[PDB]
Amino acid sequence: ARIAGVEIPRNKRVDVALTYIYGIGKARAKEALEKTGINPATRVKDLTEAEVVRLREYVENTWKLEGELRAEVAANIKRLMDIGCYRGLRHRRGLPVRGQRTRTNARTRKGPRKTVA
Amino acid sequence: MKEGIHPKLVPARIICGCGNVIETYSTKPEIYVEVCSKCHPFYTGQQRFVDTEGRVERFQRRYGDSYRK
Amino acid sequence: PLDLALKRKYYEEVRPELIRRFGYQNVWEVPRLEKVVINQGLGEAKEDARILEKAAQELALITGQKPAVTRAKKSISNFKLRKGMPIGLRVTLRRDRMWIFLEKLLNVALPRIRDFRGLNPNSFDGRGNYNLGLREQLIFPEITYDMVDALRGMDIAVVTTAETDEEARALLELLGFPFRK
RNA sequence: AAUCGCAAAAAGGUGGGCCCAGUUCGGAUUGGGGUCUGCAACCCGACCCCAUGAAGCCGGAAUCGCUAGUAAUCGCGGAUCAGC
RNA sequence: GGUCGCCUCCUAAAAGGUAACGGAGGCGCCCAAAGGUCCCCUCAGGCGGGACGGAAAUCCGCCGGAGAGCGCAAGGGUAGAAGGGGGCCUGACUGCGAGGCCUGCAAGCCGAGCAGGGGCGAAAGCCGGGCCUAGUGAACCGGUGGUCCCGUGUGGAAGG
RNA sequence: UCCCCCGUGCCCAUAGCGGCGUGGAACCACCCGUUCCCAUUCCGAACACGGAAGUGAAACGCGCCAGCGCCGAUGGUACUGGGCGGGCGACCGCCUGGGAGAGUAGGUCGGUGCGGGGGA
RNA sequence: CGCGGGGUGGAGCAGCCUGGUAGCUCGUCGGGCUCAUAACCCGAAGGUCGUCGGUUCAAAUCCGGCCCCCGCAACCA
RNA sequence: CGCGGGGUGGAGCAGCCUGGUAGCUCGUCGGGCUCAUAACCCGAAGGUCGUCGGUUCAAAUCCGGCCCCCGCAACCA
Ligand SMILES: CN(CC[C@H](N)CC(=O)N[C@H]1C=C[C@H](n2ccc(N)nc2=O)O[C@@H]1C(=O)O)C(=N)N
Ligand SMILES: [Mg+2]
Ligand SMILES: [Mg+2]
Ligand SMILES: [Mg+2]
Ligand SMILES: [Mg+2]
Ligand SMILES: [Mg+2]
Ligand SMILES: [Mg+2]
Ligand SMILES: [Mg+2]
Ligand SMILES: [Mg+2]
Ligand SMILES: [Mg+2]
Ligand SMILES: [Mg+2]
Ligand SMILES: [Mg+2]
Ligand SMILES: [Mg+2]
Ligand SMILES: [Mg+2]
Ligand SMILES: [Mg+2]
Ligand SMILES: [Mg+2]
Ligand SMILES: [Mg+2]
Ligand SMILES: [Mg+2]
Ligand SMILES: [Mg+2]
Ligand SMILES: [Mg+2]
Ligand SMILES: [Mg+2]
Ligand SMILES: [Mg+2]
Ligand SMILES: [Mg+2]
Ligand SMILES: [Mg+2]
Ligand SMILES: [Mg+2]
Ligand SMILES: [Mg+2]
Ligand SMILES: [Mg+2]
Ligand SMILES: [Mg+2]
Ligand SMILES: [Mg+2]
Ligand SMILES: [Mg+2]
Ligand SMILES: [Mg+2]
Ligand SMILES: [Mg+2]
Ligand SMILES: [Mg+2]
Ligand SMILES: [Mg+2]
Ligand SMILES: [Mg+2]
Ligand SMILES: [Mg+2]
Ligand SMILES: [Mg+2]
Ligand SMILES: [Mg+2]
Ligand SMILES: [Mg+2]
Ligand SMILES: [Mg+2]
Ligand SMILES: [Mg+2]
Ligand SMILES: [Mg+2]
Ligand SMILES: [Mg+2]
Ligand SMILES: [Mg+2]
Ligand SMILES: [Mg+2]
Ligand SMILES: [Mg+2]
Ligand SMILES: [Mg+2]
Ligand SMILES: [Mg+2]
Ligand SMILES: [Mg+2]
Ligand SMILES: [Mg+2]
Ligand SMILES: [Mg+2]
Ligand SMILES: [Mg+2]
Ligand SMILES: [Mg+2]
Ligand SMILES: [Mg+2]
Ligand SMILES: [Mg+2]
Ligand SMILES: [Mg+2]
Ligand SMILES: [Mg+2]
Ligand SMILES: [Mg+2]
Ligand SMILES: [Mg+2]
Ligand SMILES: [Mg+2]
Ligand SMILES: [Mg+2]
Ligand SMILES: [Mg+2]
Ligand SMILES: [Mg+2]
Ligand SMILES: [Mg+2]
Ligand SMILES: [Zn+2]
Repeated sequence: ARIAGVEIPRNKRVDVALTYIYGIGKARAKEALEKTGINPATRVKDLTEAEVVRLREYVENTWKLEGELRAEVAANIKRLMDIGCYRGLRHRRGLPVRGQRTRTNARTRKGPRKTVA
Repeated sequence: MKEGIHPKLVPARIICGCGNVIETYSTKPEIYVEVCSKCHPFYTGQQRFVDTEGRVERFQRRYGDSYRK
Repeated sequence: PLDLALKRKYYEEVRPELIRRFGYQNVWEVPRLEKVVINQGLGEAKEDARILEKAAQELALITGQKPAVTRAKKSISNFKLRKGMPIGLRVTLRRDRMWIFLEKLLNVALPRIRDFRGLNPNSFDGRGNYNLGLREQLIFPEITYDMVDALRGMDIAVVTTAETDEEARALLELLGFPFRK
């Protein structure tokens, strides 16, 4: 419910609680401590009630997140279908699009071992 | 009004937006926000956010026209 | 009973832009909002959840009224339900709790919904007025993470004197409603 | 080429930080964005940055190595080779 | 082999009645709420409408006289309620019963009104169980509770 | 006594469905409010109450049409109480009295009695 | 209806004439062993001891009996 | 046609009485041991239940028509 799409973790650090948004990591979390100067790592609740708000803004309009970024990564792949490419046909199948090895493993693309007679 | 069971909502300051304490008598004494009627894509403005014109797709990657007709 | 920021908004701003389009030949033929019926419409409170109350008092502290338990039309097999089982939470916000509620949706609650993108405009019925559905509840200003327990979307129905679907469009659109296109 | 080069050996010592959670464990998978080879990178490479942050809370029945600097656990190195 | 009492419908020839090892179905229960009252309310269904959510959970809209519902079979009846909900309640009374319905007998069935004493209602009024039509067993023999009517000379008791 | 209106009875949809109109001084309604009595499995929607600013949009009222529904003959026929003849039969015919259902022509957007409140 | 007895862990029962422990094998998990299905073996979760109301200093062994299964008996107009 | 019982994973059987409640054995596919096959050890897979109506909120279960397995009859004096 909080910022910016859904509520980041209170009682959690103001360097850690960052990555949790659909769009951030400990890599991008350096905008906090270094591009608004935020606390070393003292907690989210711990933060200053006006420092709390100054962080709300500087990452919404700076990057893309949540429902847009979910769709951004998503709607992008629809293109790959509408042309009929080797990356959009193997996604049309739901198989290892980034071209690897599909004999052993390739499970994460495939779901649990279906098993057959 | 049925006497009692309904929350006595006295006029409470909805401290939201960027300069609007959207006053109207809510049963919650005070409110906040981080995304409001103020700053919003469909509420006003083009809202490019930081998403330009579809990332870069496709001829906006430049380094094009190696060929000179 | 009272006088509020949307009630006067519907007053001196909306009544004219409505006589703008359809040029009503009378004071009353002009649209106006009557009923506002919120519906959590549980069924999640089957032959089990007596805790349907701690989800409907939240409905009170967001609508100001106690919601009335709507039961079963009859008995249903695959739905796991008997004629008499509580499966509904209807609160009809009428008169000046309507404006007190409707503004707090539009200005504070409507935007805080995740990935807002207008309002589905075909969802207008035609023979009269309008209504369309939600996804959650804590997006409403009165609550947050610890106060809200289970998640529960809810239905919300407008009942205006909009005899025609076109003139309904205008009434709500001008009143503060953002639409898809 | 005991000249100089690949070369910071890593486990380690030392300061700090986490705080029992699919997590700062875990890095699979994926979208767009880059460097390097080689005519060449759709099948098809390898490295890099963003982000994504999956199964896994210790392994059914069964089954393997090893008797001392050996098991276990660390990094480095050549040969194949443009690259891998 | 099947049947045997009861109710619904048809046969049954527009009164009632009418047979067949004629054609189709049910009953041997149920309800301290499903009852009495007073207040209040209105179906099924169809179309559009909408988070989960559906052909059908719930909420909104416009169209609906009755095709829903009325515990359960069927017919008649039925929303100007007999059906849905709430408040108080216990007439699911005691003593009767003018007059009839049916009828070989015996059973079955309707009941105004009077008396006692209460229920609901402001009151007019309504209540002697359930929308009605099945949910049943004559008499003998005995059990239980009362009454305190007889009690074998007589007061009791036994028995009735 | 004539007319409009309100509250009502009655024939039983010729009354009604729908669309088109017009009526607010009167009377009726919406409308104003929640203080009071009263009131909602939530809501002054309804029931209630104190009102009279708005209005005739809704409803209702008077009316207009006939698309629907509705009512609907005359003529003929089916059938038949009664009386006859006819065929193996399934069944058919004549007399006398009665005589439909559909359908056809057409009718219908109501008709009125009691009191009250306006008009002349 | 009236005399007989209890209704015990999830499935059986000894606690019990004389109250004192919120009871034992099967069943079930983990464990040593097994080649195994097994017996053996060490630790375990299970009582509101049919309930209700009592008798005391608490009760599961002593009562009023609710309860409604087993048992026997006799009657059936 | 008359009565009686039956029809459910591939084979054979429970499940119906008291509806919501699908189990036992085999086998089958996957894996183990084994030189290998069986054995045995570890896992999983598999039935809208004869067929149709229908009762109910809902049917393997209740009900009725029809198809079929099986059992006694159809007395011919
Ligand atoms: C075989 N018997 C015969 C008995 C009689 N006295 C003689 C006799 O023949 N009776 C037979 C007479 C006919 C009778 N029967 C048969 C068919 C029928 N539809 N109806 C009959 O009555 O069945 C009888 C039968 O056989 O027992 C004995 N064991 N006693
Ligand atoms: Mg590019
Ligand atoms: Mg116009
Ligand atoms: Mg969107
Ligand atoms: Mg440390
Ligand atoms: Mg751990
Ligand atoms: Mg997991
Ligand atoms: Mg095992
Ligand atoms: Mg081992
Ligand atoms: Mg016989
Ligand atoms: Mg007679
Ligand atoms: Mg007879
Ligand atoms: Mg239809
Ligand atoms: Mg629909
Ligand atoms: Mg929907
Ligand atoms: Mg939908
Ligand atoms: Mg629907
Ligand atoms: Mg019935
Ligand atoms: Mg009939
Ligand atoms: Mg009928
Ligand atoms: Mg009633
Ligand atoms: Mg009721
Ligand atoms: Mg009273
Ligand atoms: Mg008499
Ligand atoms: Mg008499
Ligand atoms: Mg009487
Ligand atoms: Mg009286
Ligand atoms: Mg009856
Ligand atoms: Mg005695
Ligand atoms: Mg005497
Ligand atoms: Mg004496
Ligand atoms: Mg006596
Ligand atoms: Mg009237
Ligand atoms: Mg008009
Ligand atoms: Mg005026
Ligand atoms: Mg008009
Ligand atoms: Mg009208
Ligand atoms: Mg007139
Ligand atoms: Mg007139
Ligand atoms: Mg006239
Ligand atoms: Mg006239
Ligand atoms: Mg005309
Ligand atoms: Mg005409
Ligand atoms: Mg005409
Ligand atoms: Mg006619
Ligand atoms: Mg004759
Ligand atoms: Mg003749
Ligand atoms: Mg004639
Ligand atoms: Mg004639
Ligand atoms: Mg006059
Ligand atoms: Mg005068
Ligand atoms: Mg015994
Ligand atoms: Mg003792
Ligand atoms: Mg071995
Ligand atoms: Mg005996
Ligand atoms: Mg007996
Ligand atoms: Mg059979
Ligand atoms: Mg079989
Ligand atoms: Mg068995
Ligand atoms: Mg059967
Ligand atoms: Mg079953
Ligand atoms: Mg084992
Ligand atoms: Mg069957
Ligand atoms: Mg035989
Ligand atoms: Zn704002």
